[PDB]
Amino acid sequence: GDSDFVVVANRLPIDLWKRSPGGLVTALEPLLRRRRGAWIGWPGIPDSDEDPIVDGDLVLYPVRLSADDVAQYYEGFSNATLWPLYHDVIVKPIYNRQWWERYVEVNRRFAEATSRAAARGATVWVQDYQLQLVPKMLRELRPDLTIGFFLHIPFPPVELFMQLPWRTEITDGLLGADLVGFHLPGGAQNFLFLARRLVGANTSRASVGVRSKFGEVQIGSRTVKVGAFPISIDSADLDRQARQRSIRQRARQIRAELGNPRRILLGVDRLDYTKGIDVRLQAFAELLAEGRVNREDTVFVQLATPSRERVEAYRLLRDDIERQVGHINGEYGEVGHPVVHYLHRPVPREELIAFFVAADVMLVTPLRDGMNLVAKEYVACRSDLGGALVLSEFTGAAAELGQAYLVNPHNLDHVKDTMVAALNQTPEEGRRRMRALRRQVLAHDVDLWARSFLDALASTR
Amino acid sequence: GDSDFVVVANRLPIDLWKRSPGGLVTALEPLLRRRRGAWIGWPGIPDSDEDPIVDGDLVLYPVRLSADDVAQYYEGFSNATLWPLYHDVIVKPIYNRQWWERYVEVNRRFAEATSRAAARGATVWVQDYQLQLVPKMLRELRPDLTIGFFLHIPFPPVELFMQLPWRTEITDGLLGADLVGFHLPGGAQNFLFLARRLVGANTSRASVGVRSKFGEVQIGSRTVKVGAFPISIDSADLDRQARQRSIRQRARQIRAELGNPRRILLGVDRLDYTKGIDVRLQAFAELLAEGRVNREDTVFVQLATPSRERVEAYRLLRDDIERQVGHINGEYGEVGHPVVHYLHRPVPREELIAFFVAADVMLVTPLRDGMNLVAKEYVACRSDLGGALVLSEFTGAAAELGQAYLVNPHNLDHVKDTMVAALNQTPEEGRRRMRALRRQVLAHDVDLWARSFLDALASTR
Amino acid sequence: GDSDFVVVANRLPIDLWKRSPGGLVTALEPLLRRRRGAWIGWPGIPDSDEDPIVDGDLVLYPVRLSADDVAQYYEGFSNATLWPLYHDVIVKPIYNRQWWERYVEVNRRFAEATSRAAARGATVWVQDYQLQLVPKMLRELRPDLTIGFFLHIPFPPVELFMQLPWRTEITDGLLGADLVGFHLPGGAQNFLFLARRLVGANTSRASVGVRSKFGEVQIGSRTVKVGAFPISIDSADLDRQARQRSIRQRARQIRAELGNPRRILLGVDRLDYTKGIDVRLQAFAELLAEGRVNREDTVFVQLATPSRERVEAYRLLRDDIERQVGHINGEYGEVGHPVVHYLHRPVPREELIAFFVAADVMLVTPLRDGMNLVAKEYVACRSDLGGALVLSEFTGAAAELGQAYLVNPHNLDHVKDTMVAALNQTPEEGRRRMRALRRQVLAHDVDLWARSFLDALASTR
Amino acid sequence: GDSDFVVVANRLPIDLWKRSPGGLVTALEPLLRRRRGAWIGWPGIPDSDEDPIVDGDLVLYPVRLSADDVAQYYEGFSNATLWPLYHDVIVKPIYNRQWWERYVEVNRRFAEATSRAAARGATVWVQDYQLQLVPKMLRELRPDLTIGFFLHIPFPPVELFMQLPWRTEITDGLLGADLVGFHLPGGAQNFLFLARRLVGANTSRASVGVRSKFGEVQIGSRTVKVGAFPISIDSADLDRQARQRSIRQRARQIRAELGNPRRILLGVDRLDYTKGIDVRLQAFAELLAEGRVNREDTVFVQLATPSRERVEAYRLLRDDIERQVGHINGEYGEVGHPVVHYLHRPVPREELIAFFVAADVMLVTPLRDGMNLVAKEYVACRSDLGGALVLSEFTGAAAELGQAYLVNPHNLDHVKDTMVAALNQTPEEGRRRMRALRRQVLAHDVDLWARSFLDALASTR
Ligand SMILES: OC[C@H]1O[C@H](O[C@H]2O[C@H](CO)[C@@H](O)[C@H](O)[C@H]2O)[C@H](O)[C@@H](O)[C@@H]1O
Ligand SMILES: OC[C@H]1O[C@H](O[C@H]2O[C@H](CO)[C@@H](O)[C@H](O)[C@H]2O)[C@H](O)[C@@H](O)[C@@H]1O
Ligand SMILES: OC[C@H]1O[C@H](O[C@H]2O[C@H](CO)[C@@H](O)[C@H](O)[C@H]2O)[C@H](O)[C@@H](O)[C@@H]1O
Ligand SMILES: OC[C@H]1O[C@H](O[C@H]2O[C@H](CO)[C@@H](O)[C@H](O)[C@H]2O)[C@H](O)[C@@H](O)[C@@H]1O
Repeated sequence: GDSDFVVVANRLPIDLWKRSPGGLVTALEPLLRRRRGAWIGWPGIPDSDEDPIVDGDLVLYPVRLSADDVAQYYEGFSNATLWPLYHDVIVKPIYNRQWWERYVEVNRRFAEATSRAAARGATVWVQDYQLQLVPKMLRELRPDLTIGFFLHIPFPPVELFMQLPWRTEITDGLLGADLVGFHLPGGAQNFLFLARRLVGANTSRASVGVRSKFGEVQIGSRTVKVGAFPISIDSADLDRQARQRSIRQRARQIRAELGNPRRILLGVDRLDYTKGIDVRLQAFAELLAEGRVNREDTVFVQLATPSRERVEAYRLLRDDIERQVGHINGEYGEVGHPVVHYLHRPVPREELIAFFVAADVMLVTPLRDGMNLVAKEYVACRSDLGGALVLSEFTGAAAELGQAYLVNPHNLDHVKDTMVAALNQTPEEGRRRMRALRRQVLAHDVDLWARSFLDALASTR
Repeated sequence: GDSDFVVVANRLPIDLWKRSPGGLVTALEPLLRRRRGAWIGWPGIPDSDEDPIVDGDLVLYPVRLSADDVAQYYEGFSNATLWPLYHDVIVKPIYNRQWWERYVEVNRRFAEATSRAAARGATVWVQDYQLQLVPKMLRELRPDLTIGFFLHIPFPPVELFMQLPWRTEITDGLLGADLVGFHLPGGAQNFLFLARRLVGANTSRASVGVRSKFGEVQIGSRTVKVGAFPISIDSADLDRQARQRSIRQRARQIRAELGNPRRILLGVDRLDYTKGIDVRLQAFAELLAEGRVNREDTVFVQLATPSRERVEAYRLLRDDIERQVGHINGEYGEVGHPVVHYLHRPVPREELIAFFVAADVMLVTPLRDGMNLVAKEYVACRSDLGGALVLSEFTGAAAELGQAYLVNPHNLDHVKDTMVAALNQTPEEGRRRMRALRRQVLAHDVDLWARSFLDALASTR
Repeated sequence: GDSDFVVVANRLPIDLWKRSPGGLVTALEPLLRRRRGAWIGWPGIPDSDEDPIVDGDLVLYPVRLSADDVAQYYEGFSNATLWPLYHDVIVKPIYNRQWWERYVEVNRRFAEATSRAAARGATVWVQDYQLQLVPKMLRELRPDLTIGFFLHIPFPPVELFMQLPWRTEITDGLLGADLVGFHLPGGAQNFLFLARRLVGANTSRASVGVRSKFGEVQIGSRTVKVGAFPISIDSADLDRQARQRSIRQRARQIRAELGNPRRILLGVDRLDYTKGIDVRLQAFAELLAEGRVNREDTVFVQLATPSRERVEAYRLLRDDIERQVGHINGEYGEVGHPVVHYLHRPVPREELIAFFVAADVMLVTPLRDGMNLVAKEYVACRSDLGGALVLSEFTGAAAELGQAYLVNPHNLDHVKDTMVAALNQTPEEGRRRMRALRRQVLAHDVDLWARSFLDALASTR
Repeated sequence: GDSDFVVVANRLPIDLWKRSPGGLVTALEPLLRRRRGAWIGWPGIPDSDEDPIVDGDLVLYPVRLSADDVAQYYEGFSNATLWPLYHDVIVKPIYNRQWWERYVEVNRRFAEATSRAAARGATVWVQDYQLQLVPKMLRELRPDLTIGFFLHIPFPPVELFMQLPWRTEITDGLLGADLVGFHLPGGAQNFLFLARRLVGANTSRASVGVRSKFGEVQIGSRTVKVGAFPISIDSADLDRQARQRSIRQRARQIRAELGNPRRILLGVDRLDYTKGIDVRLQAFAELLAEGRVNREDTVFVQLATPSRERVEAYRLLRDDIERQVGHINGEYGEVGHPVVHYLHRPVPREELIAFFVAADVMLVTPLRDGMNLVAKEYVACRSDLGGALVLSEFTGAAAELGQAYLVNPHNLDHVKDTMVAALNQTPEEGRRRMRALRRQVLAHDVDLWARSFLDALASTR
């Protein structure tokens, strides 16, 4: 093809069609302004054409997937095998050979579409866990390409990874890249150890740095670079948006509609068993039972975005969370005044920002999360320096946001102590923490992340 | 003893101590004003004395029960064997011989306490399913006594009753009475058939009337009278109470606190699997899904009084209902505005009356209920002629309250159609129904009921 | 059509094709020898033709049903609504309007096929719970016909029947017959009461006799006869078959293959929650635990024929029973010697007869069963007068087989006592019981049953 | 005290009393023959004395534990927190603060008993996961002691270990030792990484060898040695025992009692969710379904020893396995001939050896296991060179027994392929493998293991 920079991701960067706002596709804009750029992905509709679509800024290459393809490659292998395994088997992975076979077939199709788009010697950046076979497949089709891969979810310890019957194929798949990146040094180090243990490759032994001190894996005549690049957001843009009059007005209206509580706790997540929503609710219930939170002036809002309804584990999770909600309100609410407000629906971005602005305590308590950008978004929104972030240690974000109230979500006693502390912090202490968190997040944005990864990738040439 | 009229019931008519208001004990007041009256029952505290307590109006005879006695006789045999069996095995009865043995032992203890209190030739009125052995035991101890028994819960069909391993002992127990009463002719007729089938007694074959046309069972030289006496409330007293300024003010405040909805649906029940609370919630959810109820101006309040927490079936039921609540609000509510308000706690009587006055639609949808006085209380409160009663056919109340919106709770399509009809009735049609229901309930009160039963019992002399 | 006697049943009397042996179709042979006979039913294959098939003896009229028809009318309405409801709601019936609508549509199709076959003034005999609408539909199409209906499963008490949202339609459906028959007087009496309560018809009030003393329901100008006709088997034929050399040789071989136990208990059932298989296993386990049965010389064989695998309740039941089997053997067996042998597969008739001949104790312990012919078959096979029948009271068979060891399956203590008694009976006492049971079963066979029903039906002319 | 060599373990090496045979206590005999030896442990009876008991060979120091102590420290913290966590969270660990507090209290009690027994400068060897706090506690009480600790179960990856709310306390506890040993280099390397990540200690970075190339952790002025020492059995003694006439006679009798099958598969385990018993049964069922194993001449014997009945996860596991057993026999067995024989009971050692000798295929398929000595015992018993070992990769044993048929138990397709391969191996290939496995196991016995650990520990002086 005629593109010298190519992104490969499970989905095209569109909404159903118009270009989706923000995200990676926006972070890359000033590179696409000087490159012949392409994006390979599934357009989100079954059995579409694979005819290229010019976006002026980008050229989009659609990948044809049937509904059955999506069921077995995506909702099957990706979300019911890889997702739970990589997130510390919070639920039991399902090992299914037909899912594997479709995952291979679909990965090859992405590889073919990439080659079609990629000019000679082009730079290719493959995204995330659905496409781990693509780098090797692409190198075999197109040895002229420079190939980067970034994993957005955690890379699990070897003891868990080894469960995968296709462990070697996945590892070889990733080793097809010139650069393999993870959010955290821990993931990079697991990958190095896996390369030694499973594949028998020679690797570097030193600790892996942050955006520096890269590891290496020797594969025959070529070297694979391994690095840690923690993703972030467009901090400045969110900071700006959150100051808008209409957002501030909505935040005040939210508090009014909640009956003007003294304190609002907020959870914002896709409904996933990795997110520790159940832990927040358990902690809140026990605090109310113990009289350590005031049921008359404190309210918890949980906004759950529907996710993966076709996967049974998610339906069961929804059932447990919805039981907790009903239970806590039945026990501690009053007619016309719940202590927990729970919504299971998509939420417009501007409404979410208004909730960040209204919330006195942000509860981000995943059991395991690659990064978690909701924590960083809350921080970027609080230019008033109000609020408080309660953050699980088991997120990538916890490595950068040390000034937050950090918790081990498995330590329920300390989660409860911490929620009380966040709710009752002095104004000055709250400001001190938020000021420090904002300094970090404003300085370490998605632009820094993307430039760091691409600089590392370019250096493999 | 020195009492010529004696009531026998599982509990003494007290709150923990002071005399409990209303109820049977108040209905009997003008008889106790001309009788030497006694009440036999458990005082609600473990291992108490059995020393008589003069209430001036009554003499109370406490029955000593240990916590283990209560666990096996009451929460065991009474509530986990008899209760589910008599209510059409909505949950599976547990047949446990140790529970049976304690039930016999405790029933004998009540019989002994009764004899202690009862003067020669005294009239005795035994209450309800916990004490079905007492009449026979008492007749053996005291053949001089006139003995009535009234069952407050349904009497099941023979096909289900026969499951009970101690079916014959229970039947003989009831046949010790001079008069056996039920709310409905159906129960009386089941009892007659059971007497023929199981005990081989000669009985009458005709239909049993309401407070008339009594059946009979011949037991050797004596005859057992069998009748239907549908219980009611002190209709006039509730009518009066509901007109009080403070009640009306509270009802307005309730509507204000709910955000001034156009329509309020109300459920008021002890949390029991017989009450069909799950059906109301399912119907409401599907109506919202179908857009047939307006989620912006219609709200459902369910007040569940905690019941029998030590019984596993009740804990599981609570879990399912609380899930439904959380689910429906997550799907159709807004932050600061649920469509379902659910409270799991005891509610003061005056607060309940205020809710009756506020509610546009009363949802009384049991799967099976002896009478259900909540339906009649709602009617007695609506002297403004507003409101609407949606009532399950499977209640004793449905035989008298035919002007209500009657439903088969198993027919979910018709339950949904009926809720829409009740919510959207014309003012005139609503008034027509409520006027007719009030005529019935005001005329057929607890006084009429108690006099009818005691007249029938006296006639056995 | 040209048939003056017509049977209507869910399935044609064939195996897939050849005529199925025994059963109703064989009982009717000497009537078909003097009649122009027809049989209407589904041939058991989806979307077949409805072209008549001459069997010389009979003419078969196939009813076309699609796989979807079978799923909603048969496995849906018939087996997941009616079956559990009529058997005392051992599992919760599912009320589904789409199932109902298909049940109506399919019943009409059977009615149309019947009319096609039936000559003018012909006699029609409709079979069982799948076809309860056919009599009314047929009378409307063909008022010239004489119509009988026999229900092979129990008819439930009114309190349970009334749950059915289409209760009135089913009742009207049955009332289309000139004769409605049940195995037992109890079913007939429930039907009479239902006719009065639900339909408001005038009925007889007397007890219903066995093959006599019929009840009646007045429907406008015509009368519906109601009777009890307990089904049986071809007793003489089974008695004869069980004496065959090869059967006796197989029975000895069975005992040899079980390691020559002193005592064999046997269960033979379709795998259904009505059959009380779980109760047998629980009783056997507790007897072994208590050392009241000798684990070294006593063995229990349970032969479960697979049934209704597409219905979830049956899959769950299979799971529980299979757990019990594994558990009991793990606890009381030895390697090479289980105490329970369990087979989940169809069993050839001649193999079943050999098991009847080998078994010292026959365990027939349904929670609820219309008749249960397995009990009568065991009796007919034991012309050696050996063996012992343990029989649930909750079967139609218990009304005729009073000399068996009768048990209330809910009374587990007595089930256990009874199994010990049967296992250890003296030879003389065993013979006394078996001799008496055989006198009853040899005299009251399927021929007597069929003649009695047809005589009653003919008398409605 | 007066002992210069002291073993510390959860239980005293006795049966209830007499000295228990074999095991660690026998491996140490020639050291105790030249040492003043002591053993500290719970005698297995509640609230005993702590008076020392001379065994001539050893002095036993009993630790007093109440039944409540055992419930919270052992069945609670040890078996419901640590056990599932360290075995890759196959079931969800329970984090309970009261269990933790009792675990600390009990560990201190063991430490106090050790100090009481230990002479000045004595060598102390603490055993296993129940006693991980003891080394630090002991060093604080008795800085004069040389302290070794060996973990017999796996040491989990840091991502899982970090869940533990008392992660730091456990790690500090282990760091109190002069030598920390694990079966495998992987465990040692996890420990080193944990020491760096959690405790911030300086450690060695190199790979850890087998009984060599030790790691180190610097703790202030002292160094902690870290090593891998894979445990084994008394190979020669078992080899000798398995040749006994009575054992060989019993093995032949076992095959006779199974109906002389051509092939016997054997599983021998404590009933634990770590052991992968469910996987064996699933594989066997699918092979039978596929006709790849002959149901007429192949039989699977599973001997499950009862374990931890007071822990709910184990009761649920028992239920699932027992269901599988019942199911497979119901589907593929014949009356008098199951395809699966399952026993849930303790088995005498001599009976187990006879089963090893009889078994054609040994199925050792844990999901995760520290070592698994059953695999090595089978090998030591087969001096006839018959048999075949199917072994999970996820055992310590798989690192030494590479000549076995190794399987990933999560790869069910390959487990099935492998069982077929083992069942149908040529005699020569079977012998080749068994000969090689025996060379390893005969050379690497419990004596080599114990000497290696004690040499390493002595070198810390
Ligand atoms: O499953 C697709 C998900 O991808 C994103 O989340 C992952 O990537 C983020 C950015 O690197 C991380 O913050 C996060 O921890 C990862 O799980 C996306 O944000 C999610 O909405 C998607 O569900
Ligand atoms: O279990 C005790 C219950 O007794 C009452 O309810 C029964 O008696 C009422 C009056 O006859 C009926 O209306 C009702 O249908 C019966 O269940 C009491 O009202 C309940 O609160 C108690 O739970
Ligand atoms: O569901 C069809 C079943 O019909 C028969 O069983 C019923 O009819 C028998 C004869 O009247 C009774 O003995 C029995 O109690 C009824 O359930 C048939 O025998 C069964 O195999 C069928 O499952
Ligand atoms: O829970 C106590 C268990 O300890 C032993 O098992 C562990 O130690 C063995 C020897 O090091 C290993 O083979 C094994 O993998 C470990 O789990 C003992 O053998 C078990 O019976 C005990 O359950």
